[PDB]
Amino acid sequence: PAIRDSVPCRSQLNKRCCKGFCIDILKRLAHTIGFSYDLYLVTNGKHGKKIDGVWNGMIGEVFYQRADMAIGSLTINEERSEIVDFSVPFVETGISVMVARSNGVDTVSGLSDRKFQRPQEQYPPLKFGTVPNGSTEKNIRSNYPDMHSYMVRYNQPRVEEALTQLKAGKLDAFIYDAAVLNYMARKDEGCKLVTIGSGKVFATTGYGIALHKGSRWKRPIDLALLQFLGDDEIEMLERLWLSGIC
Amino acid sequence: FCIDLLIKLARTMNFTYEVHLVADGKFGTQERVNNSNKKEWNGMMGELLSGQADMIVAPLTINNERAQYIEFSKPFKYQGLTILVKKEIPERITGINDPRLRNPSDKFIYATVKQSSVDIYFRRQVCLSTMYRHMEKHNYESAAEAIQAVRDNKLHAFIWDSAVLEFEASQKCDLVTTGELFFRSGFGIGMRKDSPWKQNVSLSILKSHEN
Repeated sequence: PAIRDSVPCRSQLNKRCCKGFCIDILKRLAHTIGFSYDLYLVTNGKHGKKIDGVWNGMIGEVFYQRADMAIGSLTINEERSEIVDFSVPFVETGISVMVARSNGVDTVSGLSDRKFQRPQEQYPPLKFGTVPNGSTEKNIRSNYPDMHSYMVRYNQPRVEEALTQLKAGKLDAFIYDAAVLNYMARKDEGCKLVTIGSGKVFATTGYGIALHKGSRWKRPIDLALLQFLGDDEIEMLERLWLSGIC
Repeated sequence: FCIDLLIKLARTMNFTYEVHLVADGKFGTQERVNNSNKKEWNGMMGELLSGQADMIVAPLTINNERAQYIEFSKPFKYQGLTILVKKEIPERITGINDPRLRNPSDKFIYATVKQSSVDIYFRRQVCLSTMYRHMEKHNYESAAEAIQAVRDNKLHAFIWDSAVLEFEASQKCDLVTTGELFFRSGFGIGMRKDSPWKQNVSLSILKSHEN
């Protein structure tokens, strides 16, 4: 709510202060490029899918030219990049599973688990609280529509409420984006365990800045982005926004 | 791996292919070679810039030096950077902050493949020009020779990409890898500037990540 060192972001929902790792990256890019900018705030949804053939949220703004630049958890995929050109992924991510702490690695083999394909036992793994109209939801629907359909009865609304249910043991696990799940596991108390493989990630992807389709500044910005990688100038920010304790 | 990717592509968008190798056996870099005025790209990237090949399909590290003139799609795979070392029970480097990594000495022989993206990154890496001098005086002409030297203890350490070095250490055993992914990067595709097919290739990359 309306703190220094934070970009004044206007919330034109149909004047807060925004600060974070991606905010710092955008500020550094602006300093290296010397370009002005506002800070459009997405309110109707978070990212938005092709709802009834119509994009909403992040894509609903940028693709329909209501917005020009785009930052955030912009997953790179064919269903998103065909209409909006995506920059180089500055950070890597994917699909992982958030599970309880070391109290009851199970026999689950990830999404390729035999129990997923054959949930005929007394207690098979299911009920992952996938967020509605989410990128990972579309990924699992496209890859395995039957798997999502079988487990469709779960706790959709919120990630944080899913974390609370996992802490209470209501849900065995929750499959979501690798980066956010990893950061929460590193930050959540009680040493909430990562999926069966600590380094195991499914359909590995990245997060890139979604400029306008055919934007001329796309090519230089990536270079400038990797200019940071040229001097490893994002190491401290990655440590700050990724490292945890338990 | 690259062969599998390229055959998958050729099956995907129905493009004929003529596969060939490079004689120099180096990635290439901006080097002001003898009887030349400025620095000229060498190796596979040099050939691609010269138009010898339509595009490069190799475990190439994404760097903006090539991106100034080479179109790069989304990385085919992701990897980092580590050091292959023969640390076995029959501390050399405890991490990126190890004083031996910071302070060069003749006890260890730090090496990388000549004309490599890691070599250029170390050259442009500040506060480690001593490491660049160590590279210049001790670089290995190839990754295979460095791996062989580390395996039989000629080379004390070999800085190399995380995925390939880890796979080699697992496959040939008798070796260990130290240092975490202190430089996260990706292996993708490289094509001529403004190549229309590269975009499709990028989508195909996602397809592989989907498939």
